[PDB]
Amino acid sequence: MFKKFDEKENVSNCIQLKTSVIKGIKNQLIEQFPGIEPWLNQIMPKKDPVKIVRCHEHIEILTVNGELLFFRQREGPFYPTLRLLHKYPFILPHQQVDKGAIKFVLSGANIMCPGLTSPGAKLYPAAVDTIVAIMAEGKQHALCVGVMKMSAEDIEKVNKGIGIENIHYLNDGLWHMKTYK
Amino acid sequence: GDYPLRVLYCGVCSLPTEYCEYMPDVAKCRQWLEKNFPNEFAKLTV
Ligand code: NA
Ligand SMILES: [Zn+2]
Repeated sequence: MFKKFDEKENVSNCIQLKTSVIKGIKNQLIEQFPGIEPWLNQIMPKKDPVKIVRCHEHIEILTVNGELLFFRQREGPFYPTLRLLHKYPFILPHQQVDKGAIKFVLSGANIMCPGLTSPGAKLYPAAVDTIVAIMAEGKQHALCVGVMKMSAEDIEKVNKGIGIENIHYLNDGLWHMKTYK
Repeated sequence: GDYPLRVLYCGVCSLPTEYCEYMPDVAKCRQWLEKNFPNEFAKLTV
């Protein structure tokens, strides 16, 4: 999703905003991710405002105290950044790819079913279009955030084609936009 | 609160230390880590 970002040249095509409809943007995140309600007190404390950041191809990122929390494209669903998912790794359901798949996910590639049906992989029930955290085999922290393009049962039986779309991965353009000031 | 959890991010390539191998210069990564965090050096050494 971030191809025009990773040309270095940070703080270039990104506008930040002050006064936002703050609570009007929270109540959608609890419905998207239910297991987060007891943690937005720390993630988005009411003592600190939120500041939206909009860079092009029509993406906006929610930030508090500089740190990048969620992002979305146009009016689509919110995705947590990996830096935040790392702090609270239970935000998303997990899908675990095998060790051999890391270097491919790390280069922006979508996840094929061989990546999820391998012995080193671990696939869990997930409906189509659900946001998942891409864990790797011998690794503790999420490698990627994706969205099921096929159901977990389809990935098993069909066992080829695109299983999970690669939306945001370690060392991509959003990853290197550390914080905005 | 058990979270937010703290992950050690490498200082040369900015990634979690467990993913420094898949990066171009792991030598540099391994250098910085033992100079910075010796305890998880021995962890990644095993
Ligand atoms: Na748009
Ligand atoms: Zn590194």
